[PDB]
Amino acid sequence: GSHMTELTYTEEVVSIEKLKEDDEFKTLVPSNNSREDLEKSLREKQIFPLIADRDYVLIDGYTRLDIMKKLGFKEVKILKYDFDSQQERDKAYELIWTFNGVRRQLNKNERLALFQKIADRIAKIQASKNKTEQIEENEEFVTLDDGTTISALEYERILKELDKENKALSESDKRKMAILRINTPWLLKYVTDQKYKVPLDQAFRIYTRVKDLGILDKLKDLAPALRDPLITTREGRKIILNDEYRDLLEKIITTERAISVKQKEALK
Repeated sequence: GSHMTELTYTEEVVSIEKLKEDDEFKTLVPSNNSREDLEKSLREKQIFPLIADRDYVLIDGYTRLDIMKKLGFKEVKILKYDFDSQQERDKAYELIWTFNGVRRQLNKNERLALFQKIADRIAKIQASKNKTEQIEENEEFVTLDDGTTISALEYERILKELDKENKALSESDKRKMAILRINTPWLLKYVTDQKYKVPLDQAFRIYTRVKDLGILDKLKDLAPALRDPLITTREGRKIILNDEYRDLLEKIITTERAISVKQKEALK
């Protein structure tokens, strides 16, 4: 079901030139702006130690590392975990989530984007175990790029174990997220996307909606020029949501010049 040995770590001070990098760990963390503002503390205050593993591979803090390596620092506070990040990725991933998932300097949509990346990696490493050895939630499935298959219920069971205390996401949010990830990935991409960052809750409203009209695939099989703005902006979003624009909704099943009729009439 779910085995989970306890993580052990020793705190030590290591040479700033000892830590080895792992591309997958450095990319994970979505690039933000805290790289800039953090300098105002690294210049005027080390406080939070890095997070490395047994072979001294860096797991969390690649940014903070880079800055200090340019600030003369020769020593670096790190947390040393007793596991092989290479032979056991899952543990490392869960660490990356631990120290970043609750980090308030990250948007809700920046958390979700990360939460999904991790959830995917984890589901993959897990799927290998099954190969080496309420209802609708288990009816629907999805196939990851590595051939790994999983359903909404199995996937939701994976989110909860990464956030048992809901200290990152609510409960319904995990449900709304597991459903969107398995049933309609293309739609969740708008949610976990820096460019649109459409509210998860709003994407689930569009979900139930287009489903209650029986045009899910029609919406999905649209071109971006049409689908994008329809979901991206409020205007278009209201079409699919407000009965009053139903007639218009099929007329497009544009967008802009439809949105045009959505503004020129908002005068009254």
